Amino acid sequence: PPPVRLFGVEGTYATALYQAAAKNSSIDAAFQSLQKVESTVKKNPKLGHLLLNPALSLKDRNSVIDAIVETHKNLDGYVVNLLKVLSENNRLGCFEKIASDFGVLNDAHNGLLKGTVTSAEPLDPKSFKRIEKALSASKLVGQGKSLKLENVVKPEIKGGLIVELGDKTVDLSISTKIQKLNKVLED
Amino acid sequence: TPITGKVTAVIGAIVDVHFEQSELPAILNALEIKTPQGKLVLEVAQHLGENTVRTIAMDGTEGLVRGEKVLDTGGPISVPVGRETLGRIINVIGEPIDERGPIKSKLRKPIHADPPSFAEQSTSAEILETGIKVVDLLAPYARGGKIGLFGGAGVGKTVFIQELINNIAKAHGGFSVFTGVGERTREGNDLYREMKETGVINLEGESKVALVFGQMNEPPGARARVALTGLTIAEYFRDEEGQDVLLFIDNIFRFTQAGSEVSALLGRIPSAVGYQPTLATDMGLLQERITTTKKGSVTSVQAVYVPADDLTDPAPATTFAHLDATTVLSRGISELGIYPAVDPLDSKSRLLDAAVVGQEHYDVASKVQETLQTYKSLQDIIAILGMDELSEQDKLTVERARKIQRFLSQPFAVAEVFTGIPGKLVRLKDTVASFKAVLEGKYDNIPEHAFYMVGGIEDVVAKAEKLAA
Amino acid sequence: STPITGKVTAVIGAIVDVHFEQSELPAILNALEIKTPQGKLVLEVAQHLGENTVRTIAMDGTEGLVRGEKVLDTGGPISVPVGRETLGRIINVIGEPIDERGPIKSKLRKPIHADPPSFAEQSTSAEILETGIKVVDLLAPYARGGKIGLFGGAGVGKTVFIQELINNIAKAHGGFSVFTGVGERTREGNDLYREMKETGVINLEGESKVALVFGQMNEPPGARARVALTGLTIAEYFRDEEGQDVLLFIDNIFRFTQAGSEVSALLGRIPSAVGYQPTLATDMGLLQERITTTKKGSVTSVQAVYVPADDLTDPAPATTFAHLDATTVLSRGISELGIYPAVDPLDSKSRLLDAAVVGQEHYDVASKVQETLQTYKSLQDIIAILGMDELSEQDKLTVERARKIQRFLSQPFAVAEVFTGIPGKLVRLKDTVASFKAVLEGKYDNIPEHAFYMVGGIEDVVAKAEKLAA
Amino acid sequence: VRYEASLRQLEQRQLAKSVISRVQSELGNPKFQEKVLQQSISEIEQLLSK
Amino acid sequence: EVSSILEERIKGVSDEANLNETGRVLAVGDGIARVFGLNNIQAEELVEFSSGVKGMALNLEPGQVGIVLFGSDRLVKEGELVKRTGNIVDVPVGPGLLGRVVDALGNPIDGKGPIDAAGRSRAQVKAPGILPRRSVHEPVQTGLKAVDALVPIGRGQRELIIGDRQTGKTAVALDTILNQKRWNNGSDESKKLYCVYVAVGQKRSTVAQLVQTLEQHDAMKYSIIVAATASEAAPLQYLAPFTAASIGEWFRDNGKHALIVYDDLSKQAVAYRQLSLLLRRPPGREAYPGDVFYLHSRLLERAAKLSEKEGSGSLTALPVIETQGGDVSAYIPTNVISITDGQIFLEAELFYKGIRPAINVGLSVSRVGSAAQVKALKQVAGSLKLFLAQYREVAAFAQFGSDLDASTKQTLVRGERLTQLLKQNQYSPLATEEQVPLIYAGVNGHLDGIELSRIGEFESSFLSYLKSNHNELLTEIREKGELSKELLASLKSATESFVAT
Amino acid sequence: TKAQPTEVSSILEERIKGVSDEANLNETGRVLAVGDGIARVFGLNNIQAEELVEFSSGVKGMALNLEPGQVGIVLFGSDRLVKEGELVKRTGNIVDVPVG
Amino acid sequence: LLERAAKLSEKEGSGSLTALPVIETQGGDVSAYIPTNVISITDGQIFLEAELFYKGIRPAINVGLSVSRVGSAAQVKALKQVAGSLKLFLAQYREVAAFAQ
Repeated sequence: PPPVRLFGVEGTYATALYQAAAKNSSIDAAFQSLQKVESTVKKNPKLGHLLLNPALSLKDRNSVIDAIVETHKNLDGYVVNLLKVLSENNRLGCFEKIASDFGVLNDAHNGLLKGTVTSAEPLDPKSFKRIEKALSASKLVGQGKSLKLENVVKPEIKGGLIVELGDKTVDLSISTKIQKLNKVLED
Repeated sequence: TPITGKVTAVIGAIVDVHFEQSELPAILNALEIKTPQGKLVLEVAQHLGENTVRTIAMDGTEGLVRGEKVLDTGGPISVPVGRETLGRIINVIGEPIDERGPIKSKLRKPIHADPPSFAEQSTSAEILETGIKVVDLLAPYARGGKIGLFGGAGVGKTVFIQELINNIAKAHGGFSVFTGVGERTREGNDLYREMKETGVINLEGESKVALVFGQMNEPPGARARVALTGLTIAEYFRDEEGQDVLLFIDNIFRFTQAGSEVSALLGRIPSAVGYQPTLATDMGLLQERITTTKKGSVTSVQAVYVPADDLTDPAPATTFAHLDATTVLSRGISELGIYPAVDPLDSKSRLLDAAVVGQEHYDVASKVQETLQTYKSLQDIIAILGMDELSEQDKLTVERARKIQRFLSQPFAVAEVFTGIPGKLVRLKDTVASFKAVLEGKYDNIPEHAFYMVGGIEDVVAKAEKLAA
Repeated sequence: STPITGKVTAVIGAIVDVHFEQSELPAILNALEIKTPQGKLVLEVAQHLGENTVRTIAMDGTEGLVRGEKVLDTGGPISVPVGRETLGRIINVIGEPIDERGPIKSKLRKPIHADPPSFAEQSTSAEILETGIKVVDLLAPYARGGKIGLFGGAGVGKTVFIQELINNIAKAHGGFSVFTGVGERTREGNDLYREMKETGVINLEGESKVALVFGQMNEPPGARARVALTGLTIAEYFRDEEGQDVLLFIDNIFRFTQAGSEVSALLGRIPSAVGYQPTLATDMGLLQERITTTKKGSVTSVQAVYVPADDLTDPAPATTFAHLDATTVLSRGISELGIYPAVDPLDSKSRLLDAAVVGQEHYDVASKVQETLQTYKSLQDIIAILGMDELSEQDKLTVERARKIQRFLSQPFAVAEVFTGIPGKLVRLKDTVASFKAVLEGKYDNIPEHAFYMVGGIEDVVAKAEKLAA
Repeated sequence: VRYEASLRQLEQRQLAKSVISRVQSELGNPKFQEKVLQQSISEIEQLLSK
Repeated sequence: EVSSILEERIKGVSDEANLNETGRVLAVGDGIARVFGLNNIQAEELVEFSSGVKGMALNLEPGQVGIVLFGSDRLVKEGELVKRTGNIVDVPVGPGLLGRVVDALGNPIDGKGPIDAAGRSRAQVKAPGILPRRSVHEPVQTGLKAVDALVPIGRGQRELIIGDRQTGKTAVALDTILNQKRWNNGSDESKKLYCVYVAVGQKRSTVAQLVQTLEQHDAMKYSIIVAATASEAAPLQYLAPFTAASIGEWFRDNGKHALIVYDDLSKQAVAYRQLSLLLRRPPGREAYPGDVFYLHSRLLERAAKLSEKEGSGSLTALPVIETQGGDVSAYIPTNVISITDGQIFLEAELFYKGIRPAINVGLSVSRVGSAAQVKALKQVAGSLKLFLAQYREVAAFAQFGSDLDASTKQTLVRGERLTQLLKQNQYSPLATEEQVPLIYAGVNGHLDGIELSRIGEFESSFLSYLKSNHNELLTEIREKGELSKELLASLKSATESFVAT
Repeated sequence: TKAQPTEVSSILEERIKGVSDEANLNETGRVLAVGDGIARVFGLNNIQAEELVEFSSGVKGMALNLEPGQVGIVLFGSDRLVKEGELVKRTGNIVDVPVG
Repeated sequence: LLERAAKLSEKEGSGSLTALPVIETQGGDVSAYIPTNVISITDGQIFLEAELFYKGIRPAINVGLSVSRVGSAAQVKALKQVAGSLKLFLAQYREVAAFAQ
């Protein structure tokens, strides 16, 4: 089944893959095998960037699939049925896109979430942990909902911090406050 | 910033770049592509995300190879302003295209600027005598005024402007800006030569005029910000130098036209008659940047090459929105041999009034309009029947209107050469007197031809003597 | 079963796409209700876009919609209430009494997606409606069960004409009437409510001899289209189920046309000629066929039409011109002449105007009228520039009769005590045939033109002749 | 009254650019460093209150 | 002082909370952003971009929610977060706007500082029902005789001012305001129309001239000027009537009567045209997407003569569409004509003909009322219409100059004098008590004789004479407002007294 | 990447699940989406041009657009009951009417 | 295309490329986008009169719609002197037959 629909990015194609292999419940396996084929495509960069660039026939594209399963015969049959579709539609540009999306869908199914606490400067690990504690304490990140709060450096948010995840952010920074301060003292 | 990029696409002169680094540009930034064709200036116009912008290209396009480095030179292009820009002909990048060597300047300012606020306004309109009877009578000029010409295909749009420049701008000591958008090179050479000759540009000396000229051949994008460059020059004069200003713009159909071309390519659905959906914002912005402030009341003169003479086309229609006077000129009336060729029932000014130019002036103009409208009404009857089949009262009106029409034929000054007839320029005070008498039919008894192609009432009388001889 | 939960995905005006539960969609033309502080937003299912995502049209406001918002499914075509306990209530599009005289309906609701009855049911009974309005009766008699069409400018007496019909015919005739308002003002609404309370057709106590369905243009286009459909079903309940003949009234059907053109465009369906829906014909056809003279009943629709710039060869009027049985053209010119009704005398053609189905005597008199008027009209052009100095005495008598007839058309109307201030005059069919005949024979060429102005039949014409005389 | 109002406006815009000068002064200081800690502990307080 | 106000401002900011909505800008450029995220987004809500731009959101899509920017492009940057204001658009509504120019978002752009608005309201308030209406009985007199006589204006009534651009297009409306100065001066509050002049698409200089004229005529006090200048955004231009409407509705709701001039809706339509096509919505007929009718209709139907329950407060509307080439078959002009309760066609040719105001009276109609004008004035101008109607036919005969019937040329002679009587110079209205005599004289044919040239002379003198002698008569017309037998006779005698001599 | 009718998520998930709907759907069909009375049917691969096809809604249609993935049926019947996945048997006889 | 045709200056060798762009107007309706676009660039037009072509001027030059805005500053003095402005004169001929009816 869908682990929540991903569409807006033509990720419904990925969703379809997800739910189809979710109904076979071989999603961890699928994800791992997908990593392996994606990695050996990238690690065959000559004609794993230019064989990610369509120009292949029906027969040559099919023979590329045959070459792909020559690369490893452990790959999970559902993403091999997806490969048939991708060969036939000759689509393959959103192949690493599908890998990434399947990953997103997978870790959504797992319920693991990433996170960033963008600042204009490096952010302490104590800060990561304390905010992670606070955030876990907040109902916003419960348990079963993982969070990887990371530092990002982005001078775009000049000084301060913004915590981000799940379309929920807390922005206590200098830049936003300054913006408001200036504006209000221009009133 | 050193936002490296590649030229992902070159779909026409709407190059798309892929800024490799995830460092973000901003809309209305400027970029330099460095080529053996020197720098090429591009202006960021969309961010399509993934750090893949879509950029307007100001300078010429060709030779481009995909995967070509970009560098972000940021913001709006910086023109050079000061009193030492007075007398130069300026490209858009500040380059002297009259080639007086690198434009000496004080402060160099961004092309884009904000339109002065409702609070910043200080709107005033004087009387300004053009020395042209038809102009004075129908549409009295004013200081800070916004004049608009909706003439033909440079059939004498240019001639009209040149005469106005000759009279008004050499009778105006304060700064004046000529910005010529997408106009022919020869006109520029003639103008430049004339300006240098007439000392308005003293070449070695100082000039009380500055000039911006943008050639039609130049890519559309360049023409779009030729205007914006000029507006910056004007703003510097208006604001920073504080001095009294004037501004002339021709051909501003080209400003609109250039915008509509890029709009489609940019990926914007081009609204009715192919004209950009963003036509309104641009026209509005330009005319709200050129605006009368306490800093300076900017007299603007705008010349629209009405496209196929359709004024109901959205571009002339939206021009009407930001004008205070119009002097629509009919190509047909040019053919009739009337020079000025201005349509007289399609001239208006906010300063034509019964106390703004006096009741006597207003009454005089009213009668001229009424007389001409009647004459236009009786065009059917005249043609299908005759003028001897017209009523006697009407026949007098018709004869008067024919005389008035001919009276309006008044030789051009700059184009005294081009017409081949010595220019006739007539004072406003003289005009009111002259029309009052004619309307009272006091001079209606002398050849219609005497009225034709001459100045004031006295001149008509003298030409009657000439005709008599 | 269970109200299928759908989540809004895209609010793009009225077009709102819903993402109904997997493996379960409603069928086209069903009705979705979404519980809101706006009550139930009604979405008429108009497409399925597959993937258990439908594209439905809103009829009511789409403000504050949260994209992701649960959508209950009624599960079936929009079913309004129908009854004889709907009489004397003003009822909005979604079938809710806006005069709020509690829950209307007899015992039934019906879908507004009622079908147009088959050929076998539809049998034309040429029967004669009589309006008592002399011009209408004589020169283009109206017919019971008809599909009369009041083409005219916006309220060029269009409202007045209908009000006069209601004043005379609606109370008079045993059948109910239904006043259906499609994009008409709430100002106009207050006038109609007041006027029909005044004419008592809205019988304040109990049942009225009319029901009202007042639709407003402010409401989104979807409601504008299917206010017409809603009204139609009530009339159908009278026609079919209760058998009862009706005298339907719709106003302006140009608003219906305009609404349909818009939602065709909005549905993505590429607009055809002059920006009008390519599905115009079948929608008109569906409406027209539903209104019928059948064995079950007879419905005498009078549909007001607004004719843009009084130009009816414009495709929206011109297509309708075919679809309506008994066209009538009303316009500014006749209104300006101060003639009540505003009917153009030589332009209007009803279904019946046969040579003996309207009666041979009636026909012959009306033929004589047509010739008299036609002569005046032809000669009008010569007189305009050249003058009447070059025309004959015989011609002049014909012109004089026509001018007298021209203002004979002016017959006061009680519901234009609002307008003219003059209480109405109603003239029986026989009385009209007789009264017009006399004038033509030349028996009343001694009665001034203005003594035909703003009066009824011959008796009245003579009386006003006497009044002007002394 | 007109110049008095103008003088208040003039006073306000002069004092506005003087405010801009204090903003530039604050963002220079290692208050720029210390207020990151203030924002951090404030986010701890807020988010724990969430 | 300024320090104290600033100290209050500094005090006025402190503390904020978690933002549960976000979305990251992607598209940006074309002044219309589309942001990815935002599911909490309630439709039409106002969303604060982190740049500082605010844009309401009019298009929701399961990809990228289309938030129409009010602010500048350059300020917005791709990947910015937008945090939902959480409020559908709203404007402050009250009486503080009386004597105020305001931009679309209700900011005093005249800079008379803050507004004492007694509420905020929403711009999507829907039109009152059939039941909330009452019968119209509230005259409105523009001081232009032709308007009152030919197209009488009530309250809660829509009259569409249509005709060629800037043919004093603004000036016709301003004349109404000036004769409505007399009622405003009058202490009858319900007869005090708080006039709301909406200016869409116009330059600041034009507006500055208008406000100067209004302040000169000191009508600005009761005037509210709602503006959406040429500079101001296309969404803001679309939103400007609807928020103007909200301000009007506060008066209307209170039982107070008010008047809203929507000048010019034609530029509003262009704004919606732009807006819609950069929401990528399919072009409508003439590039104005169909549902523009829906947009306009909801706006226009909020002018209503409300029930006695609602205090009789009637907002009256005067829409203004400046038809280019008198092209009324244009989709928006056709649409509006149907909606409106009158049309007030003006014509340029008649302007050139010297009829100023230049009114194409043949297509000028007011479908509603006659209690929309004074009873007295109804009696006198009864056959003003008839004479004019006869005049139209007669004028046609007169054209081609064929030898007229003496009777037709009697009509022609009478008609001409009437035409000269109607004309009025801009910014000079006329009080109704002294419009009744002029029309009496004309209609009772006393002017028919008086020569056309000296009709203007006569008119001026007649007024002076009535001021001197029959000022008792004027007082009675003012006091009783329906011409009685005694008044008709008195007036006849007075008219005779100055027509002869 | 691009929009394709076989990439419709229900079709796509079955194919990924190693179930290809072809063979079954050479005559029959299943509606993918029916909007505007323009059912787009997946199947009917044994269809002859302008052949008469009968829905399980009893609707009869003709197939003006034959495209590989979809056959754009134009309905002789109504849309009212019709909905996604509708069985469309292929009558297999090109449009004919009694003559005589 | 057009602005590459020029009378150069003495530095550039004074060389010319005289452009005369010949537009084939069907119906000779010169109110039309393509003709007007050219007219604005050009100085002068040479519209031709069909009626005159039939009426034995091969070729037949309409002179109402033939103009040359800056033409006479190219002219040498013999050809400035001989012509005093025949166009003005023949726009008195034009007027005369205009008002003949």
